Order: sequence, then C-alpha cells, then structure tokens
Amino acid sequence: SIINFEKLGCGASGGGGSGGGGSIQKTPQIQVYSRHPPENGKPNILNCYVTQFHPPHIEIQMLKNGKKIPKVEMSDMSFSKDWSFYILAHTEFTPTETDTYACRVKHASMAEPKTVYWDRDMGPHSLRYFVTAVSRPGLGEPRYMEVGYVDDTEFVRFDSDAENPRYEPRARWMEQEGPEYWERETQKAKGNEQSFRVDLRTLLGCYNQSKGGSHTIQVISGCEVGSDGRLLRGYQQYAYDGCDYIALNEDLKTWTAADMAALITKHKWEQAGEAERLRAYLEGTCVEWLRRYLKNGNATLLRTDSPKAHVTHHSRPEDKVTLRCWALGFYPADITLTWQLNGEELIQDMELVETRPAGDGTFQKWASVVVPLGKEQYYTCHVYHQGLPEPLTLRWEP
Repeated sequence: SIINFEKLGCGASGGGGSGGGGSIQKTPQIQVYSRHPPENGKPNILNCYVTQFHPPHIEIQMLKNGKKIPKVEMSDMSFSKDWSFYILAHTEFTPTETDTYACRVKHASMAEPKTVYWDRDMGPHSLRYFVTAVSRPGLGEPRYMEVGYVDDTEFVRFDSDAENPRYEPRARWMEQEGPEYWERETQKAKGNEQSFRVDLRTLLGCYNQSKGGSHTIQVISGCEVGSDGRLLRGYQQYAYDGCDYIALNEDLKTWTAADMAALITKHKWEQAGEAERLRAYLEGTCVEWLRRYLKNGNATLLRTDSPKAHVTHHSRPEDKVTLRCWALGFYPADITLTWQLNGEELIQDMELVETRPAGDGTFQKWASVVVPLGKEQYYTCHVYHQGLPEPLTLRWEP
C-alpha cells in the first residue's frame, strides 16, 4: 500500500543549470528484434524496445518496406531507477527474405525522427512504488500514475487516464485482495493525484516556467527487507523533469535537496516532521504490506526460467568472423554472458546488447566477439543465470 504524499511546496529555484525544473532531455535508445528466431514464412512478433528517454511523451511507428504498419500494440509505459522511461511496441509479422522492417521514433530530444532497421543476420525482497505526474497543456488534465512492484514485478497500477480510473491488479495473485482493498487504494490514489496536481502548478512558479509547457514529477517510494524480515533500506526520492529534486537519506531522518527550489521543500518538511512520518511508514506499514504481498504471490515471486543458449556464426570482411552467443527465454532478467579465449574473459572485442523483453514474460541477450576465420574452436561462451544448475559453456558447432 503506497504512502499518502505530502505536497512539495517549493521555493524560488534560481535556475542556473541542473535542477529538476526545465529538464535536459534524454535521447531514446532503440532495439528492433523478433520474439522468436526468424524463419521466412512463419508468423512471429517484431518488437521495438525503446528506453532511456525523457520527457515521457514519445511517438513510435513500425514500418514495413517504408510504410506505416497499422496495428502496432504498445505496452504500458514505465520508468527506471534513473528516472528514464521505457516502453515496448510490437506487431505480428511473418518475415520473408526480402521484406524490410524498421521502427521510427519521434522524441523531443532529437531534431528529427530516428529510424532503426531490423537486421536479422542469424533472500531479499522489496516493495516499491513508482509515481508519475505529467502536466499536459492542451491535452487535458495532468496524467497521474502509481505503479507498484514487488521485487521488480509490477503487481498493481493506477492510471488516471480513464473515466472511472481505479487501482487494478497487474499480477493474478492480487485477486486475493477483496473489494475493500481496491476501493481504499483507489481513493488514496485520487487524493495523491490532487497533491501532485498542486505541486505541478507551484513548481512552474518556482522554476519560472511557461504555463504552456509539459513537466513531470516522479517519485520512487518503498522498502527493501532481508530474509529475516528486517528493513534493509527505505526510499522516498523525487525528481522534477527527470532530475533529482529531493530524497530521504538512508538514516531516514534527514533530506538531501538537489537545487535551491528543493532547499525550501527540505526546510518545510524539516519543520513539519515529514521524515518522522516516512520513517514510520517505511519501518512499519511498508514492511507489513510487503510481507502480505510476498505471501499472496509466494511461488510466483521466486520462479526462474533458465536460458536456452546457442552460438551463431557470421561472416566479416576478409579473414574474420563473428561468433554471437545467444541467451533466450530466461527469467528474471539478470544474466551475464562472457566470451573466453583459452581461460581468459575478453573485453577488447566483445559486443553486447542490453537485456531486452521478448514480450512474453521472458528476456533475451546476446554477446559477440570477432575472431580469426579458422579459430572458432579456440573460443567459448559462458552463460550465468540464477535458474541454471550451473553455468553453461558453449562453442560454435558447425
């Protein structure tokens, strides 16, 4: 159960650089890839994973031979611990030898849309809430969202963009909570929404920003608990336009303000005993609810799916070849892939892709090395994942 938020009540920012006020934007990183190994003539799903961007507004289109693909589904948007947003667009498709696919992204951080072509050569637990408030001049009321996570698995979500917005289960094991829970969480969310609506207004004044621009407030709030059930760490951190604003220190008693506007918030909260209020929530309410949720989803929350790995072989100019080690169908996302040349791990030549969602609950990742033609048997790929009885070791098999 998320905490009830207290307004920030900012002061003049005196902006002369980085503050959370008028954010310097983050450029989207894009990966375009299929969910399953591509086989000409076989139905598949093409994914366009977009990450690391800010502001949250973004336009994504998928293209086939240069023409917009009509039905492209979009996952709900989320953001990461570094405040940046991410989303997954995907479409059903049947690849052929000559059809070209691409993903085009328009975002305020770039002068023009970026088009990326699909190339297919071959113990401890936590309860965290990620909150987003985004003003939208000319597009309606501010959008407000509360997204809850138990150990990185989304389990609840409230999104104001509806006629009767309500807290909703995002994990099937939450269906164990009765009507009272949903009703209470929903009303609390609607109350929190009001506090953020007010803060968006006052921050504009503090940062001397135009009433015509869109701005974002983000919060990460929650607790991390050990296997013995004791609180390991408590979190209450805010960001304005993607930049740190104010955060509760690990002592759960003091605040760290990031700019002059936040200094005023700190003083107000100091005088009002806000840290004391958060400490109580973090050490009690937060931990108690986390225990309840962990009970509710128990096995689901400790599940693993081991990676299925294989190495593919690709030509290069002259006497070189690329060996690519693939890890597919694994869960959770944490994984390590390495390449070794007779006992040593390679850094120099290795290329990697950020771990990405297959779109079915599992993840994918690959790591490659460029090696001399004829020396493929001198290299071995190593795959490390918590679901494996032991690390996988593999080599190119012609």
